[PDB]
Amino acid sequence: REQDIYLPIANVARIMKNAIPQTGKIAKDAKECVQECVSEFISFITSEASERCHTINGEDILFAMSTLGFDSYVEPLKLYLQKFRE
Amino acid sequence: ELPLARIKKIMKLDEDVKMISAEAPVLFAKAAQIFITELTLRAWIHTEDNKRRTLQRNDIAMAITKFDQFDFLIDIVPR
Amino acid sequence: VNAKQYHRILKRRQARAKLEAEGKIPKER
Repeated sequence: REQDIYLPIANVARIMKNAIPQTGKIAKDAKECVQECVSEFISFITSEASERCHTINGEDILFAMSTLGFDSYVEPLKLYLQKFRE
Repeated sequence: ELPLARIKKIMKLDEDVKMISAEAPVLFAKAAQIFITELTLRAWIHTEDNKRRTLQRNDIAMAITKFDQFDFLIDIVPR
Repeated sequence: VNAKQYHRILKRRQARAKLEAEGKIPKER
């Protein structure tokens, strides 16, 4: 139903708008494209984390992120999860 | 912001992933935000290069080909 | 192509083919 395989367009869009100048605009098609990229990003990492042992946990995801070339994300993410649970 | 329930659904599209820890979607919500941010900023480079203020799908296709970290998206948004 | 991602890219091609071969995602959209 699209609501079953993608993040909500407006939420994706809000993140993109924050990334570009205030004067910038984003085409509907580009919002939809990022929508697709983000789903692939989740699935890509998840698939790797799935083959980390043998429950997929936060540590599995963090390692997969390191394995697959997203090492820059690890520390920010650990700091985030820390604030999150505190 | 981003909805955890929906992140979980995406993770659960894969047949092999059956059990997910509660933290895992939280991590993805933030990671997806960081990823959207860097993809968008890299796409914007090409937006400006074509003298536009509107970011388009081809800008994302271009930025994907310029960064080895985005190699996994080549099938998703072909230049 | 990125030596870190190569194997996992191949796997995800096959996973996407399967979901397609079902009806859980479309060919294009």
